[PDB]
Amino acid sequence: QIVPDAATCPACLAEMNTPGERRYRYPFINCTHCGPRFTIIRAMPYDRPFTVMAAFPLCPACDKEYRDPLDRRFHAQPVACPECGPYLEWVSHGEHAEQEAALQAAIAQLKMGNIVAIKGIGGFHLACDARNSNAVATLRARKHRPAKPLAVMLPVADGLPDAARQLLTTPAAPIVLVDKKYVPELCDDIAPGLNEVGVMLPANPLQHLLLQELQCPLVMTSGNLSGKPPAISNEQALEDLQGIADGFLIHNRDIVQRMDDSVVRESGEMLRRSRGYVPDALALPPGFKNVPPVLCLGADLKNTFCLVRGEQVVLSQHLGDLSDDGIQTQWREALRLMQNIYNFTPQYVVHDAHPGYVSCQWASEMNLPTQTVLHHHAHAAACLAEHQWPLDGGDVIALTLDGIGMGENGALWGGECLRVNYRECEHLGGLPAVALPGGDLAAKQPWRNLLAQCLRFVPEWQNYPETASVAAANWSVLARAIERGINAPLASSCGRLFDAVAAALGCAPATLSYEGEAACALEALAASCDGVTHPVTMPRVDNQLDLATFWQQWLNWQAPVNQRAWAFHDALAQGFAALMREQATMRGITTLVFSGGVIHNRLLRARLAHYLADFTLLFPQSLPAGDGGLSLGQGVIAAARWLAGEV
Ligand SMILES: NC(=O)OP(=O)(O)OC[C@H]1O[C@@H](n2cnc3c(N)ncnc32)[C@H](O)[C@@H]1O
Ligand SMILES: [Mg+2]
Ligand SMILES: [Zn+2]
Ligand SMILES: [Zn+2]
Ligand SMILES: [Zn+2]
Repeated sequence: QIVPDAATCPACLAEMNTPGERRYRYPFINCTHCGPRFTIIRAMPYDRPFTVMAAFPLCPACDKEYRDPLDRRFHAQPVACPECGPYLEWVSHGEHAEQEAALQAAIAQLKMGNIVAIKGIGGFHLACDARNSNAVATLRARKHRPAKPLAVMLPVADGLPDAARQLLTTPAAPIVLVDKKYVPELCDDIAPGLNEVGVMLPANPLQHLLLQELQCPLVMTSGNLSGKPPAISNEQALEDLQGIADGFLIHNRDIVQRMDDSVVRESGEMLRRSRGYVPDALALPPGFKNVPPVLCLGADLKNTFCLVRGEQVVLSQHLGDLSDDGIQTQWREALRLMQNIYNFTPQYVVHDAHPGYVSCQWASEMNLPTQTVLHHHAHAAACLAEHQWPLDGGDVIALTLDGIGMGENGALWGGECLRVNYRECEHLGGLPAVALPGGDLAAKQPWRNLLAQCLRFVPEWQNYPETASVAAANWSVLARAIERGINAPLASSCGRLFDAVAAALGCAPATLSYEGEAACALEALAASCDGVTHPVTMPRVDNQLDLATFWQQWLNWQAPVNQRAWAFHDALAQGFAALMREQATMRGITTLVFSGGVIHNRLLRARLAHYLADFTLLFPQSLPAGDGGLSLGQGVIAAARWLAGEV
């Protein structure tokens, strides 16, 4: 029974700070209670000969500790000291150092405002002084990441709320999203236009040495290139990061598994589940038992896979976007080790109903019986699973809010009201389906969605100040592609509705640099408002929200932009609450489920919980609301159809 990778413990930290200890200032100190696990194992059993540490025979001082039953390092599989262990190496445009001098060159570079690649437990990070405006602009410029927020490493948790401090200091040592007023020391280019910052504490010996020296916050972001899987070997770091890093702090212990930092909110809500949680298994809900081995391929974005057997499920670490160049290698190594750890051999494969997905191509290469699950059915089921809804617990009404998933009959869904149990998904209503002009471009340029909404719902849209940039363009070639159905598929996407509103308000750049950027900006804007009396609504017309009425009231209700953003969330929540109410009540349903990437929105949650106080409300918490949780939903639906003896 192997455990997730564990933050360095107090006792090892104390040993590493104590002059005259053999392991004094040694960056690879670990013991039976802490250190790398999943990231250093080649095969089972967990035993030094089958880890990355086979290469380093123990000196005798270490071997006496590893073998002594009453010793903290008894069978510490990756134990070492300066005599027999891995050592640090510094590489900078010509220059070379090792061990302690390697550490000092990295610190001197960080102190002068340079960017250093640092080798971690499960990848490589890029670091620099988080208070240094020039360093941070340079890092963003070199990595072409003009907006996306950067995680920051702090030396200690002092001054953070209690609930943050308590999460930050667990073995898992996650990034924890914290209000940015707690951390005034960070320059303004850390999370521009957002309200929260991701902070973490040192969790490995090398990070402790660095932060003990620097006594200041450090950007500590992933060592990759957009479109590329993160490097896990020295030469792939050297190759990948040379345009970016001014120097490299690497070492000669191999990483064999990609393992990103995990990311939670202070409230405990999981956004990314990797380092420190993988590979822990999860109990399935009551009634699921004797389930055959099922491999669930998850989603094409923010991918995780899932192994289902017996009365448990095991989720992989975050593996990213599956359409990326060589991401299949890492996926496949995670799958090998996971199957070796649990002695797992799949009898069935489950994957998404979208036939253009990479994951559905991989699934047909496996010579197993395969089955398909609707994207939004799976969202809803991951959420019921996580709240321990019983196999036979009854129907719920689900609100599934996201970007785009394939729905029934080739339709693109993302704002749906559903009747849901673990076997069935009936679509009840939701947003109107509205063109995505330019297909994939619709997610990158919010103004296209504003245009598609205006064309369908706003008479004389050209006359509103909020449509000015749109109207000054020759939008009418795009309007004709839309009429004729040329790369302008219909989608009831709630994510594309956020984008239309954000473009109307002008709160995002015209072209976006990351998925969801316009929606986060809109939500960060709405959250500075404490609530307003306003006349904006989204009425119900048969079983869909009436956006003609919404845009007419919204475009004609002048108010500060935060109050306009707040009013949008409120009308949307209210409008969905009215739909879910009619559907639940007239069927005798008393429990409501919410899932999909948009449900990560705090204001929209708070608003829906406000309108739906007459119901039991079920929201994601220990698993991501979005695509990170989808493999689990696939799993419980396949298990449930199986348990019912479905052919
Ligand atoms: N190539 C690539 O994907 O970059 P990456 O994955 O290293 O991005 C950092 C991750 O930390 C999270 N994160 C960090 N700071 C955040 C903030 N202020 N608000 C929301 N999410 C944040 C967020 O989920 C984000 O994906
Ligand atoms: Mg503070
Ligand atoms: Zn320890
Ligand atoms: Zn030794
Ligand atoms: Zn989704």
